Amino acid sequence: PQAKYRHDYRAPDYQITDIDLTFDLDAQKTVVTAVSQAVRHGASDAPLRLNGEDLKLVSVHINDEPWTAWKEEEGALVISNLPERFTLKIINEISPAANTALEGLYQSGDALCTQCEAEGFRHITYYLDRPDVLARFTTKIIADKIKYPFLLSNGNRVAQGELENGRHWVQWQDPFPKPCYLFALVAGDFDVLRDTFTTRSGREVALELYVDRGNLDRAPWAMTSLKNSMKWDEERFGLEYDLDIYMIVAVDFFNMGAMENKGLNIFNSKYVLARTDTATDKDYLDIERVIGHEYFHNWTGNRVTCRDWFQLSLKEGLTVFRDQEFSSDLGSRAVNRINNVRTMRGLQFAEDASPMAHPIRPDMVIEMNNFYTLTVYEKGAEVIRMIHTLLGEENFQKGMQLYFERHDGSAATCDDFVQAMEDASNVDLSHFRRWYSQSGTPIVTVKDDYNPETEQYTLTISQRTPATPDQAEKQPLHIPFAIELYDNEGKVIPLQKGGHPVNSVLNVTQAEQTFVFDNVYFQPVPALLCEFSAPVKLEYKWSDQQLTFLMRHARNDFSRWDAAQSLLATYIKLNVARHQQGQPLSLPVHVADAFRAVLLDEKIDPALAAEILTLPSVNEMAELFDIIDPIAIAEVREALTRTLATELADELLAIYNANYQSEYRVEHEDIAKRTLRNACLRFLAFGETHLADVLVSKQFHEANNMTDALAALSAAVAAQLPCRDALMQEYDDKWHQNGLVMDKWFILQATSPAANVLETVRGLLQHRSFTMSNPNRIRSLIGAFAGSNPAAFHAEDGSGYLFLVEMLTDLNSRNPQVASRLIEPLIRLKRYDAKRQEKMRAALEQLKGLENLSGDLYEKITKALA
Ligand SMILES: CCCCC[C@H](CC(=O)NO)C(=O)N[C@H](C(=O)N1CCC[C@H]1CO)C(C)C
Ligand code: NA
Ligand SMILES: [Zn+2]
Repeated sequence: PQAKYRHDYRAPDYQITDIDLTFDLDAQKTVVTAVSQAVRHGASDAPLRLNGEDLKLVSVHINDEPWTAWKEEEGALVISNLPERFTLKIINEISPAANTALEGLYQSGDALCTQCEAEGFRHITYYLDRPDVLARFTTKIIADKIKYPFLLSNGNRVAQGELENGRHWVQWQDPFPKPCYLFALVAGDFDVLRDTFTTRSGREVALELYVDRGNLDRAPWAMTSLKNSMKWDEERFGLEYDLDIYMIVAVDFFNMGAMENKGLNIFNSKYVLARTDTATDKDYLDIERVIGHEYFHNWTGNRVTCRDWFQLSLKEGLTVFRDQEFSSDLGSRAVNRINNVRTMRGLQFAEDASPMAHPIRPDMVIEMNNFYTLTVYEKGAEVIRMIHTLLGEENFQKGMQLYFERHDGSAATCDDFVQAMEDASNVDLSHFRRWYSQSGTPIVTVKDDYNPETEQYTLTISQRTPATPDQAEKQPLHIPFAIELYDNEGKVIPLQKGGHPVNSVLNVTQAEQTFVFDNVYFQPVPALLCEFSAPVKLEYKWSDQQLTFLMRHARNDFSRWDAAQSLLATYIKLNVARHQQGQPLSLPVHVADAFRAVLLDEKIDPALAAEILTLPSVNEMAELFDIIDPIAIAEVREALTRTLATELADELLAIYNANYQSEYRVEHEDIAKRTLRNACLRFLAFGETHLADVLVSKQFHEANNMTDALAALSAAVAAQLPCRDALMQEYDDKWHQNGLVMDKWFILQATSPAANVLETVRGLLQHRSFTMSNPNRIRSLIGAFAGSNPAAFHAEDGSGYLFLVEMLTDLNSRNPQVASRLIEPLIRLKRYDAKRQEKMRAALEQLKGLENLSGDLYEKITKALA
């Protein structure tokens, strides 16, 4: 299993311009006939080297001549002595039924469907499976009519027929040249929700959502979100859809969230199906964002694609930026930003310090499916956001316009995109490019000085990025460092120097620099790194009062939330050290009072209050520490919850009651009120036991929507309340036939604070709603245990590790992509104490020694054991 390197990129020796596919479909044996029009660009004597994996080759012809000058090697069909232009015809067989990895053509229940990204099409036929080869596809699909009455591929229907013996066929053509990773095929029996969207220029688009028979009741929100996405891309980016039909198919068996195949997106049904009794507000907004994301790819990914897979962030950073902007414009910008920042600081920063650390544009890759990462996606988006901060919206949209004008219809690089932005805007991004090539999280240290004699305020700012396992050398970045300065009354002080305004985005470009501001009439309280203006750790010595001041006065809701996080961080760290010495929680009264004030402030947006009243996750808390003590973190989180619930009990109950809503709606104001009310409930669950039990049980039984029901259920679990077992059993009895709804319950089981959680989780491997064959079930029971219950996962006896080894031993052979996401908690070993490291290292060594170790796991294990 050999690494590939970004610096080895070279243009292909051959292009394929047009490919005509025929599939004779059957679950046990599918026959694929692929006719490709090829053109040699390289040297006359260069062979054509086609990728192929797990294919039974039947025949190879070149301009209808059966070919002799070829050989099959590991992963390849190498064809020699070719003309400059020719027709390649390959026939091969594949077996969808055998495909447990869900890569290429496989079964999802009784349907047949595909996943081709990154390198899945080579599991369907021998091809130039690289994204700089763009070809016009036509696809003919032949199958049993009764089993597969819908035969779908990319584009428009151009032919159809019926055959003997109950078989029929449909042929598709997609006029836009595409890399094969955007190829899709679906065959099966579906219900279909049909609607239309008319673009601003008048193009009428047929919209078609394919779902399992009986799920039409759960389709309209996804349809609505598709229309919303299309309207927003027109309004915000000036982009219209480019075809006549937009098909989405919801499948139950899917490794990823969803996939942007041109005109034929395939979605994990988790990101399509919603009804108010099955899906929470969070599920609705996740459906919205994922529908949006895949739609947005139509331009940022499909009309301009990636030259090579090292450029993955070109499409994923930018499309995630777009989906954040969509969510943020339609809903709560603050809540979106807060949550994306929680992901960055609490999950992405952990990756960037891990053995799998990489730059957003990686340099070295063994298995490309391991690089669909928090770094490439979330940090990628923060990098795009920095360009947006640096340029402003108008210049940023100029750069988008120049990027498409230059690269529409082509496969481009990250560097191309930066250059478009630089050239359209006239902002120099030469230094900024280092964000693409350097891994690790910068640490920005800020000191300040106020000089009352000159009425000057000086910020002394320094940066450094620690070495990471992948890179021994680090250099300063171009860090956009947004500030705001507050006077004694909470009014913003104008930034100026030497009689001229100073932009509030400071260009932090050196290891150390000073910024001086004049006409500073009063010693300021600064708001620093406003709206998380760069993806960096900030070191500033905040007083508690400065932070509670920001919580009361800061102009941007994000700053209020961020000040609350810094206030809490001090006391989370305090109490973890106390826990380790056997001492109980200590919290100053004035800290509790700051959160009391948030609860009682009628002018604060309830969306914001809810977030201030949501404590950092155990993952976010881990980032605060040089060495992670997951048991101390978990216990402190609970103790803090309990302490706040006791101190704020009256106020909590008052606000809980005030935000009661008898109507359920999926509307942002309503969602914000529910989030507040349920943030209150979480604390109240940890108050006096009898009142808690009654309140929680009543909300579960009386809820008219899954948001409120699950919030109660989840609090019964979190607080180990008396009603917990009865409510958990009620939910199983009602919902066990519905895997998506049971995922929520598997997550609660996996994240339970109960002493016997591992025993329960193992027992649920045999539950009626669980199956090892379904990625969502795996992720919900097993992934949630390992990733979201680190206290149990990291049980001192090593039992969590042993359990993960067993599961991984199965998944390594069944579904390497799912296995590789699941191993991630084990690769963080060097963050833990020595005895945990020894046990985790022993587990990794066991997996290293597996017969038939997948490349997916091999890459991660080798980095971890280094
Ligand atoms: C809003 C965009 C996110 C959904 C889609 C992406 C895939 C993609 O980029 N499609 O264009 C995805 O699956 N992402 C992964 C993900 O969200 N997954 C993977 C398994 C299911 C789902 C939730 O964990 C992460 C972990 C990279
Ligand atoms: Na065929
Ligand atoms: Zn994407």
